[PDB]
Amino acid sequence: KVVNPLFEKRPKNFGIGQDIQPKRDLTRFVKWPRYIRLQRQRAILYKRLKVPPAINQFTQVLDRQTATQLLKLAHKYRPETKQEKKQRLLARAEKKAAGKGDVPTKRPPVLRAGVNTVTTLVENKKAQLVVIAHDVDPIELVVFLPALCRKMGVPYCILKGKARLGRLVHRKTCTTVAFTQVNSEDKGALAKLVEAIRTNYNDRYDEIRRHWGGNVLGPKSVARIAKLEKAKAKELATKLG
Amino acid sequence: KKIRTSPTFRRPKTLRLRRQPKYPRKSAPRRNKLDHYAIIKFPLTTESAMKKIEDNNTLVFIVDVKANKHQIKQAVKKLYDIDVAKVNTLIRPDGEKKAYVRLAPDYDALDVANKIGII
Amino acid sequence: DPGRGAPLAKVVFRDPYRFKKRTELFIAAEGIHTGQFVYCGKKAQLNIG
Amino acid sequence: GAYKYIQELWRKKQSDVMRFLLRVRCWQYRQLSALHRAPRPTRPDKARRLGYKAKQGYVIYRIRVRRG
Amino acid sequence: VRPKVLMRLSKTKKHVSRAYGGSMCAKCVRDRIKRAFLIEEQKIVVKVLKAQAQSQK
RNA sequence: GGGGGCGAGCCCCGAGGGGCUCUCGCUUCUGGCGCCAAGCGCCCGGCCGCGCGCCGGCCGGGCGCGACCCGCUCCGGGGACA
Repeated sequence: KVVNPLFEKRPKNFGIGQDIQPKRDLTRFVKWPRYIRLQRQRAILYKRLKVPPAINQFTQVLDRQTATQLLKLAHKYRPETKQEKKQRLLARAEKKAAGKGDVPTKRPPVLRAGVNTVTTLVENKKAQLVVIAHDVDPIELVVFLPALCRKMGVPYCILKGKARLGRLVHRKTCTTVAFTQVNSEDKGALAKLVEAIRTNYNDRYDEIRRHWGGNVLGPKSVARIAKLEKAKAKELATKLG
Repeated sequence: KKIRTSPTFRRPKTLRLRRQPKYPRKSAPRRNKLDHYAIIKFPLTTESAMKKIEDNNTLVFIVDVKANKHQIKQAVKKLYDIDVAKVNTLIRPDGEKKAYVRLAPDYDALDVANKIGII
Repeated sequence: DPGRGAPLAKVVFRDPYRFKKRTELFIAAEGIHTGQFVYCGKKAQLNIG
Repeated sequence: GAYKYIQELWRKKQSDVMRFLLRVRCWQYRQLSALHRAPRPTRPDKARRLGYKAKQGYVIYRIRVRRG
Repeated sequence: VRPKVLMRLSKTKKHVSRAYGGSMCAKCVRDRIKRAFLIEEQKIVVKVLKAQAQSQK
């Protein structure tokens, strides 16, 4: 035989007064530092308090498939890069006087990055689609701007992440991105995205502005309210029906 | 696949580098102003000190106050090429240190006193 | 204990999470002797100390 | 530009949106220490009008003073 | 002797060749031995009676 | 929240059992001891022989159950008042 009867089972009783308790998962009860507890119960306060609709309109975020299609369309129009600026200057510097180059010819259309440029070319109505990051840390930069896009008739969408919105440009953060000019090979996909965004944000801006949101209690109190409601149903539902 | 074992949150041990300076703060290191010549000032020509030399195989010296017994031992061994049994120090009420340098018994004290000049 | 008319009792428990004998300073009731098992908790029986 | 919109947005402090923002920021700044370095201006238009140019070297602190 | 002399003394001058030797007297040692044994045997008896209660009801 | 049963009861019951509320996370005759896991399952590396190698023997390791899962305040007591 390959088995040995010297192998005792010797189980442990993990009860009160019994053998000692194991090093189990204790992430629920860590004394977290002040910044961690502050940034957690700040989001808890955003869940509790009656958030006004001008702030709560940024929880309505454009979904996964349309977000990836919009990123695929914006990747065709991402601006130039550090030292690609230098290549673009050196190519025209060699084009200036080698083969009779006057250079008035052509510049490619690029994106926009700042809220100043975005608001100016929406007030000029030179925009076609305005992308807004939902997670700007001062919200006062973009509160008026969805309403301003609805007023000027420019389609506005809201995406997850100023990080991945600023990865379109070669920087860290970016809050608004405007689509000014698109090519004829991408104009159909641009019109499809404009239709899919306008049937979500612009057409029901009245429901967005009237959509108050908040008063979401914690689960420890929601379970207590549900227990009291089930107790009231148990006390008076079979007395009648 | 990572759980908090302890309920306390201690600060994580992060990597820290060492001093790899781009320029030295001083141009030259400080020269040794505690040399073997400057640490031993003079011997004593007291009759009591000469009786100590003639009887107990020692040499009496007057030393700067910032000196160790090891410093006086290596100082005598460096200056006069003589081995030292022990160094026995006091501080006079004048600011100077007095060192009774007990020599090894293979070398005489009166002969090395004649070498250093005192009699 | 000085400044106190009541005698204190060193009561040693075992810590249920770490292997260590935890001691406590209770006030012994009138009738508590040494070598006595003082229980504590919700399921404890109703007797003195 | 957007700075005038942010300017009258910080002017209209009595509206419900700015009262909510002042309540949340007042809680968040009370739950910190008495003096701490902020990495970016919470109110960039007022910071620019007083002289903050967002470049290397201009630092801002946030500080609590008792009232009365 | 003074407890830093125990650093200087030999090993057999500090304890006695016995379990719990040098820290507990032999009467309390043998009482602790028989106490451990009798509480273990009564736990065996309570476990046998509990197993018989499980087998009956 | 339901998996676990010596269980306490309800409904259905084909008497195997399934759902529902509770008891618990299993210790009270005694001045003993109790930590750094047992057992099981799934894999990995080196050596030797069958050679189709997740096959067999030796030595060394990893993961999960054991120690349930999901959560948004560390638990309680106040609280729109001190």
